[PDB]
Amino acid sequence: LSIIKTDEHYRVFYGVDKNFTFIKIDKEEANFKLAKVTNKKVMYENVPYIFTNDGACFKYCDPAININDTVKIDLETRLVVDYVSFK
Amino acid sequence: GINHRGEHKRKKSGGKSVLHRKKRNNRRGSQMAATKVGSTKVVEKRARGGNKKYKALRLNEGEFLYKSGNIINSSKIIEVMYHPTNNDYVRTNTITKSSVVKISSEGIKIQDEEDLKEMYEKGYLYAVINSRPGQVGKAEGEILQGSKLEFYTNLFKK
Amino acid sequence: MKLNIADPVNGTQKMYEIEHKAQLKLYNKKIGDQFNGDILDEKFNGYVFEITGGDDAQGFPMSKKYLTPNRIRPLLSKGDVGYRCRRKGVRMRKSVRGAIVSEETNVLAIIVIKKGDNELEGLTDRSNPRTHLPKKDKKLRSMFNIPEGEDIVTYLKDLPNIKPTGHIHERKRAQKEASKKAHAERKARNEAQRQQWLKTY
RNA sequence: GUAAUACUCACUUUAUUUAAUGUAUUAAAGUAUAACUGCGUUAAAGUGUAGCAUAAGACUAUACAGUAAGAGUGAGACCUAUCAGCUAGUUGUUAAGGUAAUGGCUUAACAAGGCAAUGACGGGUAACGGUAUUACUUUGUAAUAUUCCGGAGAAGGAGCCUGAGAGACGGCUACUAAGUCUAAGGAUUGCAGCAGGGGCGAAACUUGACCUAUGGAUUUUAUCUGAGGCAGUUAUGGGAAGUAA
Ligand SMILES: [Mg+2]
Ligand SMILES: [Mg+2]
Ligand SMILES: [Mg+2]
Ligand SMILES: [Mg+2]
Ligand SMILES: [Mg+2]
Ligand SMILES: [Mg+2]
Ligand SMILES: [Mg+2]
Ligand SMILES: [Mg+2]
Ligand SMILES: [Mg+2]
Ligand SMILES: [Mg+2]
Repeated sequence: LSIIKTDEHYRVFYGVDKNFTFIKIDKEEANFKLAKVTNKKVMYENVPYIFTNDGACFKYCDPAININDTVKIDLETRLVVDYVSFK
Repeated sequence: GINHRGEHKRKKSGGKSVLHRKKRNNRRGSQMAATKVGSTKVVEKRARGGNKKYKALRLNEGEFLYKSGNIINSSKIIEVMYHPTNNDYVRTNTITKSSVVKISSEGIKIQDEEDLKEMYEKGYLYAVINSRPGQVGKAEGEILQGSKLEFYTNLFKK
Repeated sequence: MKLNIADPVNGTQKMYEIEHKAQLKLYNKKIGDQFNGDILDEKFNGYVFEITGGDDAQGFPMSKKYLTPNRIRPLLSKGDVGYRCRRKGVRMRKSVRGAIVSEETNVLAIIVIKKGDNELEGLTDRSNPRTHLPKKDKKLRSMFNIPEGEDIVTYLKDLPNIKPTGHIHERKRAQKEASKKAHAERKARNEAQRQQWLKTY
């Protein structure tokens, strides 16, 4: 989340004692976003698809991305940019 | 009106049962719609959360499939020959699932087989329904060929 | 009974009173049947009249489709004669009157079909002017033949102001074409990705 | 009211439905009734006939997440032998109808199965189940209307419309028990919602002010809110203290 005024950006994940925290980050980290694949199948008219945790659908990605690997969402063009495999 | 609950029946041991709540709307039933033969007629239903159902009161010109040549063509419906559970439906002419009938062979183009040839001189052929008429709203089925014809014809009226 | 009459071509309605010996002539007549006005009075010669409604002595209205002389209590719903609804799908019982006319009818609603010999001084003489105009521009342009589509302006040039509705239906018709512009370019973008996606693989 | 079908815990639902939410795919001239104007009706409660009357409106389909709910399997739970045999849609097979869905859930045909001293079948309860929380303790007992989660009912019974979701009761229909208004033709009511009165008893409070704070009603900064706060009456209990040095 961010404010358009004052250029303040935060990433939301848990602290250490099971509580919500907000950590100020940089504008180079303010672009992208991380998520994790849960399911993948081919839809109508022979188009591949990859389903993430939040419910976004993505097509025509790299075939080296498997069911459990994580992705990197650009958040502005809504395109899969980078992935990290699971090992 | 008609419920499908299970709270009224006896136990496994045979003792009586007791109720504690009134009738719910979740388990709700309807009466039997017997599909006859005549001029065509379709009414609509309303089910839980939209999802419209179609019921057919009087049905005519059902669709059937030829198994050997693999084409589909329409025919008329004349008579019913056999019904499995209740044998009174044959005198009232009601069409349900898996009940064999007698159809016109006008538009059908048959191959030359030994068994179908003698009925093909007349107008009639045989078919068996495979769809739920009261809930889908239209009949579809297969044409009897081969040893499947040998099984049903022992059960005919004679 | 006192009769209520109205003029459809003039827009005037009035009430009148009958002698008792003409009241027995009107017995056993279904709502919706015409009759000649000679049997009612000498003043009403040459008049054609038709019954369309009436009330009871206790105020209960008469229905059209029940075909009985006496009172009935059916389960009315929305839109029938006798029940004005305030919720949705909520139907209840009331009390109405049947169609055929007997001695318990109190008033009668009578339409005028054909004018007789003599003119009525309050009913047939004066005309009452109309009050409202259509808002739709297509039937507004047919009555006033103006081609340049200045509906309020040429009416001001004709000069009771009328507000047309051509602006409202133009607004959603513009928004309906707004979707087709943005939707079509979406189909170009995925296809440029698709042909690019199959170049590597 | 219900001794378990309700509740708690561990599993299944490829056997199922979901308005408002998120990300995506697809498609795109003609036709009523109100408010208005004008004639009326009845003790009341409500209702009628006209002006070719006259407005806005109505005549895309699916996926996957996400919330919500339905349906199953197994195990646990008070007293009684002056309650020892019980069960006939009861147990099973085939087939069909119906439901959003599995299933004797209902109906034809056939067969004789199913449960019990490890307590079946009966009878009683001055019996809503767990839980936060109190006591007393050497492997644990007893209370738990009271905080919170879950289930059932709106005088007693039954039936149904609208709707994504009601067998709804500050929604409708009928019967039974109690009534109230009237010009005698008819019309009408459900305080186990907040105050308050009557009866019953040994036994339990103001016919009070208000959207300040926490929330709900499809964006809730000004609309509504007897939900919820703020004050008055009472030896219901627990604290920090007085009546001297
Ligand atoms: Mg009108
Ligand atoms: Mg039977
Ligand atoms: Mg308890
Ligand atoms: Mg009471
Ligand atoms: Mg309620
Ligand atoms: Mg209820
Ligand atoms: Mg009820
Ligand atoms: Mg009440
Ligand atoms: Mg009270
Ligand atoms: Mg007391």
